[PDB]
Amino acid sequence: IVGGTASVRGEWPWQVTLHTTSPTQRHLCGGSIIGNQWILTAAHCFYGVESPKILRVYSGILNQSEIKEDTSFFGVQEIIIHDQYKMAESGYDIALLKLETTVNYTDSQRPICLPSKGDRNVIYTDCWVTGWGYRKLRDKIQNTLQKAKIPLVTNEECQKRYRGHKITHKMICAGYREGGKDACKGDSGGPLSCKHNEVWHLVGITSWGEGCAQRERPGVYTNVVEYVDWILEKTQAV
Ligand SMILES: C[C@]1(c2ccccc2)C[C@@H](c2cccc(-c3ccc(C(N)=O)cc3C(=O)O)c2)Nc2ccc(C(=N)N)cc21
Repeated sequence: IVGGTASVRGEWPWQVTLHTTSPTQRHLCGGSIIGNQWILTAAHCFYGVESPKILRVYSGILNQSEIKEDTSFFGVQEIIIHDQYKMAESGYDIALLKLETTVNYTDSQRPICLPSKGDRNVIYTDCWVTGWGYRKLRDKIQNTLQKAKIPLVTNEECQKRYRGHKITHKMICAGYREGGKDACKGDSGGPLSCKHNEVWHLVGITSWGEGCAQRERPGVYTNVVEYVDWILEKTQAV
């Protein structure tokens, strides 16, 4: 996250850090708790990941330094990638991780509400992007979870900023016309959370952009409302 600040412990209880074990243990991508055995993340985070066996999900983490070999985590039983996914820039940058065990909800770890089918009409004014990603271009994974308040922008306005690309309605953009605040490398899969009627909702999933936090280049997110049926299909399967 560029131009944001250190989070407070327990501020984003749905935020997870998705780690890989092979080659070495490290943070791979963000994610969100959406069910007691479900993580909503981005499909591009699995490029080259040949097995769910090398994955570890950590919830209730503020600092990456909290994670050692003795730290409790959730194993990944199944990686569910949208079957229309080709690449981040073309859309369908969404995936579901079925966890091996149940997440027991606490004040440190609980789920974020998915948007409503009637919430297509709503205008969100308080949207925040969070993650352990880069705060600058050539950087490293951050220790402390970072946060930034970013305004949502219309599809038409986002299309004007992305000549040569096709901003689909399954995409949602957020950014300041002068830049300065955005998600960056390492933040993918993580949430774009909007508070509406004192209720937080998972509006977006960090996906792509042109560099990070540049002027007239708002970050592109997976538009969660447009995937509620797909999510229910995968999670509520008989
Ligand atoms: C386009 C892109 C970008 C372009 C130019 C400069 C900086 C970033 C890169 C894209 C991407 C694609 C494939 C892999 C990675 C990746 C690699 C390593 C690790 C790791 N943990 O070591 C994590 C990740 C991860 O998936 O973040 C990232 N993700 C993204 C998301 C949001 C914004 C944005 N500005 N809103 C920009 C970007």
